[PDB]
Amino acid sequence: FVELSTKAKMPIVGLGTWKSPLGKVKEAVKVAIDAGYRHIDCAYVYQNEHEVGEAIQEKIQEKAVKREDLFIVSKLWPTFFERPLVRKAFEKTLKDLKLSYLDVYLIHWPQGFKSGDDLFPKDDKGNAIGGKATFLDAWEAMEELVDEGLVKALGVSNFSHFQIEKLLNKPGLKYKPVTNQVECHPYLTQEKLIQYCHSKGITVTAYSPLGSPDRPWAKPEDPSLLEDPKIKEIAAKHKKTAAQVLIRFHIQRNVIVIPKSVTPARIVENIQVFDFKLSDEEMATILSFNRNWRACNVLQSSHLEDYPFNAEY
Ligand SMILES: NC(=O)c1ccc[n+]([C@@H]2O[C@H](COP(=O)([O-])OP(=O)(O)OC[C@H]3O[C@@H](n4cnc5c(N)ncnc54)[C@H](OP(=O)(O)O)[C@@H]3O)[C@@H](O)[C@H]2O)c1
Ligand SMILES: C[C@@]12CCC[C@@H]1[C@@H]1C[C@H](O)C3=C[C@@H](O)CC[C@]3(C)[C@H]1CC2
Repeated sequence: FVELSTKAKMPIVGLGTWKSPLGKVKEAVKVAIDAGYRHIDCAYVYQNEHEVGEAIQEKIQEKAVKREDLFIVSKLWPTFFERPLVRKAFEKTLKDLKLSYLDVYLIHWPQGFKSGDDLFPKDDKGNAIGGKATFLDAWEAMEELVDEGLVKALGVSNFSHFQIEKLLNKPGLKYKPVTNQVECHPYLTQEKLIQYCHSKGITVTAYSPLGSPDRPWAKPEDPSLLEDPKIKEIAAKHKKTAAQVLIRFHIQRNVIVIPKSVTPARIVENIQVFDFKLSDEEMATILSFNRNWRACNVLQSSHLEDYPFNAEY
């Protein structure tokens, strides 16, 4: 755990659930809990939260864990920023998860998108279609949720310092963002954005810590952290896997990390990261692999407002 401005305890390692398929995700979450995971990262857009919910309700009753020891996170999709929709999204998420409250609710992407069914609505240009409500509007609706004891804190994802500044400077702000969940690994180090978020008492949660291989768009030329020779060199030095090393890198930097898996053996491997330490040389070396490479760069909505990736941090 990394303590939040809330004086609350987010576990430093959690299980990611994007692309975890129906039928394998329940068991993945069950295994996760037995192996000691308590933080689980979820999203409405993942279309598997109900199955994640089944896993949690079981272990709960089964007495393998207590709900206050769990830390469950979900996100709000940009096509749902309009106030009545923020609440419909949330209730679906909450109900699927079979929870009475979320520990953190995040805005998934900063730019609001045209409402409807297309999760990614575009023009016959391929470009995305903006909507009426902004993320500020969404935050207001989200703030209501914390007042009712249904969410315990709020956070953002895929926000640049600019978006965070815009949010912290909002009139009437009732609730501050606890974390900024972004892509982070040795190819995308994120030094400035982390510096910035820490200087504001906002934690950083690193997504795609392993390089997201299984992302659909993966091209074979694309860099590959899991088979990086120099990463595997350092892993071997510690009788550990490359995945282990990639995960531990964040922890040593005070950054929360959430690797994804539905393979039981790997789910277990990915948390045996509290029994070894990378040296200073090893961090410095791994830090110097930065390439400003992003595995999740599919949206490309540079034309719309508040596009996070164009900025330096
Ligand atoms: N806020 C956001 O926008 C956002 C974006 C992206 C991701 N995320 C979150 O962060 C998590 C990040 O992961 P990702 O799925 O995007 O990428 P990732 O964790 O970096 O990659 C997952 C891949 O690694 C494989 N894998 C897992 N553990 C392994 C190990 N020990 N050895 C070898 N291979 C291993 C998995 O395969 P198996 O599953 O088959 O084991 C899966 O194919 C997500 O699941 C999601 O919860 C959030
Ligand atoms: C094609 C979609 C529409 C359905 C969801 C798809 C993916 C889902 C993914 O979680 C994601 C997260 C954020 O980094 C935003 C970008 C992607 C890559 C996203 C692009 C749009």
